[PDB]
Amino acid sequence: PAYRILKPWWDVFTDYISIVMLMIAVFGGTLQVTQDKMICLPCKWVTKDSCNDSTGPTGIKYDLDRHQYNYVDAVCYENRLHWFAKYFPYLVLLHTLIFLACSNFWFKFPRTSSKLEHFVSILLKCFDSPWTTRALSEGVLDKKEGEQAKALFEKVKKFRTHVEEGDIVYRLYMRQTIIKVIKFALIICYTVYYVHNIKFDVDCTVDIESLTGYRTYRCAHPLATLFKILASFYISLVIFYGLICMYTLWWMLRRSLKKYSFESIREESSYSDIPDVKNDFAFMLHLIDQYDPLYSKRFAVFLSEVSENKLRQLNLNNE
Amino acid sequence: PAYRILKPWWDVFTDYISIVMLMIAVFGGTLQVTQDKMICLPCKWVTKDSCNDSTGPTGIKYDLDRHQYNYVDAVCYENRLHWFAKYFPYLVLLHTLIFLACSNFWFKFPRTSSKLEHFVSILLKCFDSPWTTRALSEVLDKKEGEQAKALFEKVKKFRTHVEEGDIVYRLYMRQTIIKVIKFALIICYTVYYVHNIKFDVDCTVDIESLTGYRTYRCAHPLATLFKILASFYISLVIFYGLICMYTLWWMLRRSLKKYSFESIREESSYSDIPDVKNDFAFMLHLIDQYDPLYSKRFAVFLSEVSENKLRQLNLNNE
Amino acid sequence: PAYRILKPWWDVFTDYISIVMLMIAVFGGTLQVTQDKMICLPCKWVTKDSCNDSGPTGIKYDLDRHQYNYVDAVCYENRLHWFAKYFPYLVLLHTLIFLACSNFWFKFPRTSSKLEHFVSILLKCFDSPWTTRALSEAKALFEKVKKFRTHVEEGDIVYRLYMRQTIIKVIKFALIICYTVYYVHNIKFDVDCTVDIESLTGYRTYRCAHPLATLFKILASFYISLVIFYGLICMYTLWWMLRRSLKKYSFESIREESSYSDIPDVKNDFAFMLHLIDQYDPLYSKRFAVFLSEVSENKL
Amino acid sequence: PAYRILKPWWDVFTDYISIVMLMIAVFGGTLQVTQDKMICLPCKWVTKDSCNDSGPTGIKYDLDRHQYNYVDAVCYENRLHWFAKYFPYLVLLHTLIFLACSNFWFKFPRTSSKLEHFVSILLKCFDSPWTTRALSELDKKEGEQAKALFEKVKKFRTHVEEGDIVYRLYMRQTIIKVIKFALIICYTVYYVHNIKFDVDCTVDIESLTGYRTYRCAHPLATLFKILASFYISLVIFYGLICMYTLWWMLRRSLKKYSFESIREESSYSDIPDVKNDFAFMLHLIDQYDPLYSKRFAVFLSEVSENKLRQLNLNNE
Amino acid sequence: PAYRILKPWWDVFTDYISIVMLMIAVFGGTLQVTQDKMICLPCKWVTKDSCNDSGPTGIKYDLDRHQYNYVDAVCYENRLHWFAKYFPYLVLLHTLIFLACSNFWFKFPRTSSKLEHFVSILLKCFDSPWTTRALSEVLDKKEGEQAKALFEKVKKFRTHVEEGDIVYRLYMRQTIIKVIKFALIICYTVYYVHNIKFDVDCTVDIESLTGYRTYRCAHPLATLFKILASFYISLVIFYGLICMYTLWWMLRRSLKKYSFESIREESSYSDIPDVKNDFAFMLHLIDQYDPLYSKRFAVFLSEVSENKLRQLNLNN
Amino acid sequence: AFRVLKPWWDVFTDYLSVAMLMIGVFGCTLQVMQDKIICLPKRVQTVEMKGLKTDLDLQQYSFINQMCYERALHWYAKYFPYLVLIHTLVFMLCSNFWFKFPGSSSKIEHFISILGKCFDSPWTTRALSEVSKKEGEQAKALFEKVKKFRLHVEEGDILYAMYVRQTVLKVIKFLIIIAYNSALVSKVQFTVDCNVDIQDMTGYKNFSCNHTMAHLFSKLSFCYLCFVSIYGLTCLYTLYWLFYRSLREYSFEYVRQETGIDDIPDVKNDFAFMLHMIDQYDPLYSKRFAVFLSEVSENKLKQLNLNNE
Ligand SMILES: CCCCCCCC/C=C/CCCCCCCC(=O)OC[C@H](COP(=O)(O)OCCN)OC(=O)CCCCCCC/C=C/CCCCCCCC
Ligand SMILES: CCCCCCCC/C=C\CCCCCCCC(=O)OC[C@H](COP(=O)(O)OCCN)OC(=O)CCCCCCC/C=C/CCCCCCCC
Ligand SMILES: CCCCCCCC/C=C\CCCCCCCC(=O)OC[C@H](COP(=O)(O)OCCN)OC(=O)CCCCCCC/C=C/CCCCCCCC
Repeated sequence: PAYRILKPWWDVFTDYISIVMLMIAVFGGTLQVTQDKMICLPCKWVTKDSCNDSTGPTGIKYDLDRHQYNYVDAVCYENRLHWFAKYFPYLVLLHTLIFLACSNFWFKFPRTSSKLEHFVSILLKCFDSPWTTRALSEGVLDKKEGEQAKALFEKVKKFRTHVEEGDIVYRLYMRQTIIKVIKFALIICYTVYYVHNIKFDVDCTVDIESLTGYRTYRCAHPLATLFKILASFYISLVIFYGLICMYTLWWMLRRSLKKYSFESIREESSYSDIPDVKNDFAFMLHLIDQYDPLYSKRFAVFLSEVSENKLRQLNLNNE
Repeated sequence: PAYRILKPWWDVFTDYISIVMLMIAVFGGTLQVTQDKMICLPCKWVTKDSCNDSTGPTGIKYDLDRHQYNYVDAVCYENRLHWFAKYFPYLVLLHTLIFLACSNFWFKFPRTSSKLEHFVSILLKCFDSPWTTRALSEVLDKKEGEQAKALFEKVKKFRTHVEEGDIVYRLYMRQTIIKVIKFALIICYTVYYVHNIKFDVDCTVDIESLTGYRTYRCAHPLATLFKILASFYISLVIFYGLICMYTLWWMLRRSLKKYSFESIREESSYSDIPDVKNDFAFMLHLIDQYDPLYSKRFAVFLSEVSENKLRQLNLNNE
Repeated sequence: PAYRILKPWWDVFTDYISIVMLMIAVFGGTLQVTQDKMICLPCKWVTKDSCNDSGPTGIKYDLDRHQYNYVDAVCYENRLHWFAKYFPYLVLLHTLIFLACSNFWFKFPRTSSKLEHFVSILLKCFDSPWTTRALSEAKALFEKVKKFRTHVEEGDIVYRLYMRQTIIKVIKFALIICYTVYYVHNIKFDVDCTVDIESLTGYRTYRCAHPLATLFKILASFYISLVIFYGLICMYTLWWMLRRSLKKYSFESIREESSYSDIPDVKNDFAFMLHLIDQYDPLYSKRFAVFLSEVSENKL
Repeated sequence: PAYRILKPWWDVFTDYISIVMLMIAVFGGTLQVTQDKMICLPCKWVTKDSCNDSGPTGIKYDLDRHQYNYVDAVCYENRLHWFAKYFPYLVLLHTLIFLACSNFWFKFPRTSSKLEHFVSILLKCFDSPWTTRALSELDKKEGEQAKALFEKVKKFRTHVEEGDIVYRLYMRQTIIKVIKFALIICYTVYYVHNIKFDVDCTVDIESLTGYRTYRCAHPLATLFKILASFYISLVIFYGLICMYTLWWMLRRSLKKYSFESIREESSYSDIPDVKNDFAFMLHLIDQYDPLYSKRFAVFLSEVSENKLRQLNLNNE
Repeated sequence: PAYRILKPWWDVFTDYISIVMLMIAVFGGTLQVTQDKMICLPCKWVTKDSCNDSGPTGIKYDLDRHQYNYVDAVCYENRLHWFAKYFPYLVLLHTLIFLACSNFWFKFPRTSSKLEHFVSILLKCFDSPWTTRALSEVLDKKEGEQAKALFEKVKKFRTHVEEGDIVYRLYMRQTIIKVIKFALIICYTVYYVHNIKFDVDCTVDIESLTGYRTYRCAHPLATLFKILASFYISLVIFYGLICMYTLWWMLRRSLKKYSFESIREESSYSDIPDVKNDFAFMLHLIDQYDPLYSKRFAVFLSEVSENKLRQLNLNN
Repeated sequence: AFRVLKPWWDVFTDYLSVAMLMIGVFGCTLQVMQDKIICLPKRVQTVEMKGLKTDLDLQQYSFINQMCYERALHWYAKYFPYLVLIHTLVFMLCSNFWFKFPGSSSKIEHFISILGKCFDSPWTTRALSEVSKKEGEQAKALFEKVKKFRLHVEEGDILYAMYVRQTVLKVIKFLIIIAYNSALVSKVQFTVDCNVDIQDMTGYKNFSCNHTMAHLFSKLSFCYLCFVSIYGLTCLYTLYWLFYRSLREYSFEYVRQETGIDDIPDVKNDFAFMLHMIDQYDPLYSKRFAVFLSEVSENKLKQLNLNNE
């Protein structure tokens, strides 16, 4: 909704990457429920628990029913197929759900959500307020608009007193970033390590000779190359997500987001009384700067006592 | 919503082509997921690992189980069928998603999305301003004059804010360049590999120990369908190429970072409208491509002569 | 949409015919994707590459299930007529091109801007209170109307695009009817395939049954009927755009009925869309006449 | 939407019936797509080109699975009745024709324009506070809106009485619906008994299979019979609604509406007896809610206009 | 929509119950369409049209796959009970009829107009700025005109709706139908739920085509179609109980007579009369939802509040 | 406003319930699959091995499959997702159980309305400035409103006890779910020894079967068990926070420590409980609403209004 201003380009990038990754997870999952199997053919000659591989050609007669073949397929699919090939889409879905929860935890946690909705509401309604344009242009003002202006000044002052005390939003954003980057590291490590176990040809030895007659079978996993390219695409997407995450971490740690200097806005306008806002307020103002500096520029006019003095004088003239 | 003013005919055409390409991508993907298979029959008589192709007739007894047939199909589909015939719809889906991302990165990047939204709001406010009619005529209420003065100041502030730097023009140029080179690569490799989607495939996978036959002849039933889904797709890309190429020419035939109000300042009495530049010039050129009337009635808010006229009219009403 | 009035009865009727054509195209497409196949059986006995047919006991063929599937696929690819295989895709393409022709008059930004300007000023005249006073017997609105008249009488691009769209929509109808009528008899239930897979199957000629042929028959016939309707509508549309000149509109009846007789004869694109207005409902045109006469402007 | 005011109980009843028949058409078409096969077994002993019907061991037919599929397809095409194969498609086509005939009232541009104008003026008369103030027997904006609204009503009344296109269109729609109901009931009642579970097919494919006559079971035949009975019941209800609608049109002249009770109740006793199309849309209004016509009728009497102009003169 | 006010807790409870029943109906219909069949195996030893049941090796029945399919289809058609076959369609039809009974109140044009007008004036009175001042006991020209128009519209609407009770009669009929259908549903479903058996002994006399007389069949979805049915029955019981309570709520008190003694005694406006009929019924429905709406509306119908409103309008 | 009265544990339990519902729906779609269990008879009649011919048709194999699915597979392995759906539906219904009560909803709405209108009151900032005109009349009216709230809410204790009842219901339901799921999670096995007596139909009596989705159902059951365990830990912390401090007694002495006026009393019952709710949400709301409780503060406001008039 109105939280788009609080989502910089990295957050939008991770939001879209997570959406595409969830699409990958859904596609792999429905293929795994639908058409995941292992066509297994027994090895007629065996040598030390291994296939021997030793006038027209004629087909090999295995004397197996269709249902014995299905039993062999199910047994070898359960036992000798690697766990990564079986549970890749569900692992991807779990990872993407945790990524989305980490990216949207501060929106749902009440202690940070209250501050965030307050900031978004008063900042947007300050942005569309007319007295902001009136003051930045430097008459007669409507009664309703004057009441809105004085109420917005008082609300901005009370919110500034309410928010600057703590740094809960900054700490939560920080922790979300480290959690996302360490999970990216773990995901890339284990996925790259286990991605080579998705193979087309799987040799299974499941000891079902009492039910079938053969012990070793040579199975073909049809969705092995498709799962391999899906896993490679997932690894590439996680790599992009992680690079964006380390960029966000470097942006957070390079400067001090707990300290805002309004020297750009205050020197540009005649108002040299705008204070250097600190803490959580400075953090979300830095986020808004990552979205658009105009919102911060038009909001800074509500933090100066000169502007409220002029507003009070004009309102006393109107009253 | 209100972004339709910033989409010229080429952008709308490319959006519709991308939608059609996505439709055929999901169609081919559904086919490839659900009925993509390969009917492989062994060649009973062979010569040097090749199919020799040599009283009512009786069927050839291959003595193969159904599961041996399934294994032969799976192996010769994995090993011998070309990768293009197997992953063409996924490639089309990936290319369509990349094209859509390139088209909508203009609106999704916050730095240019904020400027685009500000320009849309300012332009629509100037479009619906009653004073513009009077500005195009050559009495107003107190509310009308007050909002006209406020939107005049807003236009001045926006001009100061956006004209300083070109981020919208640079991103649009980069998106057009990326779309053009993507079209070039797509056309090249698709045209090169479209001849491998064949119905008949001779497969030789060496599974004699599991089946008994060396070489097999395989029918790929969807291949012909994929052919009519491939060449058609190529044609779409060709259109998506040429249109994009035209867009590139539109970004190079003239400097879009210098908008001239010469026609308006000659037609209208206001000769003091400045030659706006940079991102303001680029979005004004885009709006000119959409509808010249928006720019025509927006040009009266960039002149101080109209500001003096509005001030005198407001004082006359007062 | 916003142009709820610029679309006359032929436009909306053809739009609904296009919608029904599109849904039968989609139904046929899923029909061909999901269960479309053909069951092929060889002739065991032979007499010059045929079958002779010299209690009853079933005929053994010594064919595997996969040999039957191979025969099905090969005969479907080779000896089934391409119309019976790609009829729904052809219908879908034809309806997509029809919808593109119908909506290109809406999507082109120059024509879209002109149509939206006329629609906006027409609606704000329709809800204006002063037209009722004028008919019983807004100055900025009148100046806007005059400026729009000067803007829109410069060219007739909208009428030219409508004319071109009508010509494409009638010649495409002619081609569709010709080719579909000529090839609708190739959708047969029973076909004969002679594909020469004797080295893989042992048989040369097969009789195949196409289970979805008859449906693909009647749908095609159904499709033809719909196309005929479309063409007939388009036919009269051509008459509507050839009997009278739409680039010149006469306000004679309204200016004779109204007290003001100074309404000029409208020309060009303005005349064309006012003709569309008169086709939809004469009230809008009668009402927009009094926002054009300079005598009523002097009274305003 | 805005046309909900013009649709009486018969129209909304027919709309819900039609959407229900669309639901059963979609279900029948989906099942005809997915499981409309039949299982055909050859008759081992043929007697006069028929079936003789003359521990236990199974009968061996020496037929492959593909010969069975070929027999199934051939007998499904040839010896299954066309009703049992195309019942859902016919039901869909009939329901689409019903929908088109019911909604062609709202799509024909002349009648659609008249109906939209009528709805707009009725709704803005509903929103007008002066309409309630006059019936109870001055604000500037209220006076402007009022004067515009009475002039609007006079203009509409002069416009719409010219031709009864909408009433004739409704007559034609009801006649089309009732005759199509008659034809549907006739042919469906005749042909519903042809949907049988057990059929005998004789298709002469002895050259390819070896058997002449086959006994086939159609698994969807009983479900299709249930769906056909449901469709017949729905069409019977729709037809009875159409009989009542036609009797409503033929009971009294809908091109002649008298405000006699309305003007007798109210102080204004000069509300004219309107006729033709305006009378028709006002009769539909009375079918939906008599309050709409009750509050709209004050805009037609000359005494109400006289007192409106007197109050405007007092205000001005 | 706008009619959320008119739905009490029992109505929304039955709405959720009907949604859940529709969900299980869709699930059962999907299972029935996709994988409802029976696996029938012939009984080699037959005794009085029954199975004798007199290393190990399998029994060779000498039946093709298509003979097995024919046997399955014939014993599914002839010997499996109709309840097991058509339970999802029955629950779908019952849920549709219950939803139709619930929404026929909203769709019938006369009662739809009455409910819509009542809800519109109640929502504009609930959000009327004059109500806060009246409860707290000068006036803006626009606000004063709106308050005067609202008071006159409330008065004339009360006179319009007090004449007859059609909303209460429809609600009574709908509750009676919903409890009668609940009784019938419970009776027949309880009687026929025991026929859903997993093991069915079929005897269809297709010995001429198959070679066996009696077959034993497994109906795979029977047990599921058992428990779902039980679940369905449970839901119906809840539905019926709720409806029964609503029926009792109709009968313990006269719903066509409403007394404002809970408001006129507390407020200074003790001149409020007792409204009757449909107006009383919708006001009781509001009291079931929220008494605040009726309390804030109650000031707009007494004449002392009208006198004080006219005094405030004169003071401006 | 019903979001504000929801602490972090309630939103966490709601999201866990949503995830559990998703797991149940996925399990049901898993149960949609036709091929469920695959059975083979036991003791059937460079070393080269040969297959064992069971002499069974495809229909006999299907009959064996369905017989062993009905009479050998555990009921948990067949009806786990339906139980998950039922349990998550009951969990979701009882999540807002203290929300949906009529009197509870009325007092919650009154509290949030009073607190929100107090939050945009200028005189709250005026009194904060004093501690550290027309709006005076509005503050006097809001003081009478606070007194009306005290008379309307504090006489009852429905909210705290009902919340305790809902939390106890959640805790006991978590205990029962964990108990029977831990007891029956071992029944979801791959290999099942089916011993149906269909010897007169198929010729065999003992069968060995595999449940094809036994591994996936075991993973789903373990994921559901982990979700229920997290839900139970959250509800146990909720019970600990509910019972370790008496929510029938809110000591305003923490406000008294930094704010000089000592007249504000220690609220009891429902007022204290809902103030603890708002303290868990944002303690600034309570520390600001404290100044509207005193009577000498009202007297000072009356003095200011008398000076103004
Ligand atoms: C982790 C979350 C995952 C969410 C899962 C969603 C629900 C999953 C449950 C599915 C519900 C019912 C569908 C079951 C159908 C099973 C039929 C089946 O298995 O039959 C076996 C048989 C094997 O197929 P072959 O032709 O060998 O295919 C090999 C491919 N070369 O399949 C069939 O006969 C038909 C298969 C039915 C397919 C149904 C699913 C298809 C899904 C469509 C995919 C959408 C693609 C999107 C775009 C693709 C990229 C451009
Ligand atoms: C341009 C269209 C683009 C959209 C196309 C999307 C493709 C469909 C996506 C779903 C994939 C699932 C398809 C699985 C096919 C393979 C499974 C298989 O082997 O099926 C065997 C078997 C073949 O024989 P039967 O149909 O019994 O033949 C009886 C002769 N009358 O087929 C089936 O059982 C059906 C398979 C699943 C079908 C599900 C999809 C069908 C969609 C129905 C379309 C119409 C819906 C509404 C009807 C409108 C009213 C007329
Ligand atoms: C009120 C009535 C409404 C009726 C609407 C019904 C909608 C569906 C109608 C179309 C039917 C299509 C028939 C498809 C048959 C295709 C061939 C066939 O028999 O498929 C069997 C094959 C066996 O599974 P495999 O994946 O092979 O398992 C082993 C490998 N893992 O697949 C199936 O099980 C059925 C195939 C798809 C049919 C079902 C499609 C829609 C299913 C909807 C799921 C509903 C779940 C609801 C979730 C919540 C429940 C509380």
